[PDB]
This record gives sequence, structure tokens and C-alpha cells, in this order.
Amino acid sequence: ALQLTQSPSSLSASVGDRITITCRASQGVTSALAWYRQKPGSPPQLLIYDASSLESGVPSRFSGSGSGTEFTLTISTLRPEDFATYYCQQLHFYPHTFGGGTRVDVRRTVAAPSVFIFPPSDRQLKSGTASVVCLLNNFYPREAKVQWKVDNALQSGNSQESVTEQDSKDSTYSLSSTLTLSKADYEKHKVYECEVTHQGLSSPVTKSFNRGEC
Amino acid sequence: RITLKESGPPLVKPTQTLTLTCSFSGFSLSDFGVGVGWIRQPPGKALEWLAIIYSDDDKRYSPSLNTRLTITKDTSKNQVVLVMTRVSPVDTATYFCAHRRGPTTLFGVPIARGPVNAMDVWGQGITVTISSTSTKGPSVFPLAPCSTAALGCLVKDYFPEPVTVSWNSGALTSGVHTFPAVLQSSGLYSLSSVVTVPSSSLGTQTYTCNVNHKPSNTKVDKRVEPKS
Amino acid sequence: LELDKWASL
Repeated sequence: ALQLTQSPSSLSASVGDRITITCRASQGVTSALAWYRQKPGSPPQLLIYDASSLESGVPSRFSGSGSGTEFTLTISTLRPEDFATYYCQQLHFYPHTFGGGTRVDVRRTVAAPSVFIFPPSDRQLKSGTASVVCLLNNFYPREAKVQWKVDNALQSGNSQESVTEQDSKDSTYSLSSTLTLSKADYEKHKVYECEVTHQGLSSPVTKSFNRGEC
Repeated sequence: RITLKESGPPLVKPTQTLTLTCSFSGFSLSDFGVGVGWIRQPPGKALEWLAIIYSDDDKRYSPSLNTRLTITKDTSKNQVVLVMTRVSPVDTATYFCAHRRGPTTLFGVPIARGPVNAMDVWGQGITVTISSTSTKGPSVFPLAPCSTAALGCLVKDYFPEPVTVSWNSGALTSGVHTFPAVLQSSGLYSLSSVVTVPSSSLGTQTYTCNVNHKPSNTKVDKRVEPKS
Repeated sequence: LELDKWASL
């Protein structure tokens, strides 16, 4: 489905706050635009249809406006259940399309991540695989970048990461990134570095270890 | 009250055909202008429109998946079926069917098309994983940093989801982070669980992660402790 | 490119 850009892609906020999300379309979609709220683990829920009409049963705090290529969703007074992801959908052209979504989370003071790197266990190595894991603990905001380096070579395509949901009383996130290599390859290099970039960090923080260095 | 519910295989192997069924109530696919569409959502990603079928049997498909999709409806059974052929790992996603209203009519005349500009009701969604792997318990590896402190367990190569992970049989919860599993290119899942401690507690308390993979009858307790 | 079912009614 079709090209719709939501802004911002991420938004921090607090209960009682007033927020707005915008959706810009690559071409005019008249008023054929819907806004949905998707709570974690639930299906999207219609909020506004036809750009500004309020779906029955939806609280009045929600309102949408705009037409053509610019639309906004505003939540006059943010409530706890509004910390969710919002999507716009254009239904003027096929394929109908959704925006990339706008994540709305609990605002708090920036918090740099505590970074740790874990070399693979000799146990895993005996199996023929080497997993190197990098943990970014309790940080905020959610956006963080992790780069893997093996003897100064930037790694690509051989790592996966996952982030936790925002902690309910910390309001922080944690990220785990695993670099996977074969024992053979693992044994062909010495320095395994995990570089982390985050708003809460003046400069990138690197955590590393020298394989074998015991 | 309109309700929709998706049904289908929770697991499908690559190249196979995926048939999803949307069972609904509260409306008929013989009602004027009503549409039932399908939207998918890969874990962690945005919504993606797949197709829609209307009461008059008009049909539309995502141009990207057109060759692999077929949508059909069974008016009498209140069902809409979506068939996706030649599925691949990238098709793992939560698939939702949703209702689209038809124009408002008055004494048989469409007087308002405003309501068609949305998918007003969605099903709970059905999660479909595409992997060629068979059931397989994880291997649990310790996570102890080579050199305030953090330790954990790497639950690697299991299938399918889910796996349960606790620390100290459930006594340790504070500072614990069990991350969502990632589906590796091998078609197996892998996840990590870690615990952050005051370092001081590294000599005081013992840390053992409890892993349980019900699907393969794999229970494992791994005591994890500091390096050298 | 492709107009929706209800692009003008």
C-alpha cells in the first residue's frame, strides 16, 4: 500500500499533555484518511474516519483535521491508554496505505544506557557457533544505535537486536543485540567491540574485549 | 455489534500456501458496499494493506503481493478467505481482517460516503510464523561480561515460540530484562534474558535462569556467575 | 495511481 509519512515517528509525552501527529501524503487523498490507535498486543482501533469524523464510542479528546496532503490527529488531553502507536491510512487510492506509525511513550529525563558486552561461552563455542551479545540497559529515549566491530571491521547482516517495552515504572528501555559468527570465524579475530550511540551519550561509548585474552 | 475473527495455521513452512479465514458477524457481505479487507503487521513493524473484497464481489490486492494473493468470500457462511501462495519467512506477521463500511444510504440512496473512509472494525488478528524448522528446544548459554553489573542467559535456537524464562525460580525479578526473541535466518528463535545487579551482590547472591520450552519438553536451569 | 471504489459517488 501507498506513500504516507507520519511525523513524528516517535513522540514522548505525559498524561494530561496535548499532542498532535501529522500525516503527509505523496499526493492528495481528499478526506479519505483514517487514524488508528494500536495499543501493545491489540489490533488497531479506529479513532477518526474521513479525516475529521469521530468514530462513535471514541472519546472526544481525539480530533483530526486536514485534507489533500496534510492531516493531523490531536489528542487534547493524553490519557494513560493513549501511550500507544498511531497510524494513518489513506483510502482514496488502491492500494490503501498506512503511514509508518507514530509511537507515543512516557516522557522522562534522558538516561544513557549502561552498556555491557558478553563474549560467547566456551559452552557455545564447543557447538561451533559464537554469539556475542551487547546489552544497553535502562535508557531513554528509545532510539539508540548499536554497531558491531570485529578488529575494526564494521559488521553487517550478522546481528539481530530486540528492545523491551517501556518499563512501567522506569519509563526506560533496554536493548539486546547479538552478533553471531561461526567458531571458526570467531577464532580468526581478536577484538570484539560494541559501539553505542545514544542521545544521552556525549560521544559513542564502546565496550569491547579481546578474544582469548585471559 | 460487528465482530471479526481470523483463523488459520499459526505455523507454515516456506513455499507452502497460506489460507486465512475471516469469520464475521454483525454484518453481511451482501450488504451494500460493505468491504472486508486484510492487513498484516510484521512483528515490530507498520501495518500493511493486503487486499479487500466487497459485497458486489469487487476485489483489490496489494500490487506487491498481487500474484500471491487470492481473496474470496463466502456470503452464506459470513466468511472471507485470503490465500497467500509461496510464503517465505518475510511473511511472518500478524494478519488482521477488518470491516469497511459501505456508503450510508437513505431509502436505498447513498447519501454519505464519509463512513467508507476507514476500516472501522478489526479482528484480534492471527499471528503466522513462516519457518521450515521443526520443534526444537533451546541451548542455554551463560552471559557473564568479560570484565552496575550484568549477567544473563542466552536462550538459543529453539522453535517454536514461546519460551518461559525466570530467575532464581522466580525470586529475582528486579533488574531483570527478558528480551523479545528474534527469528533467525535459520528459522529458529533466539532470545536473551539478563539481570542487572549492584555488583556487590555478585559475591552474595547466586543467579540461575530457569528456562522452560513447553513445546519441546525442555526445562533447563543455568547458574550464571562472574567471569575469571 | 489506482482510484478507490468510492472515489466519487
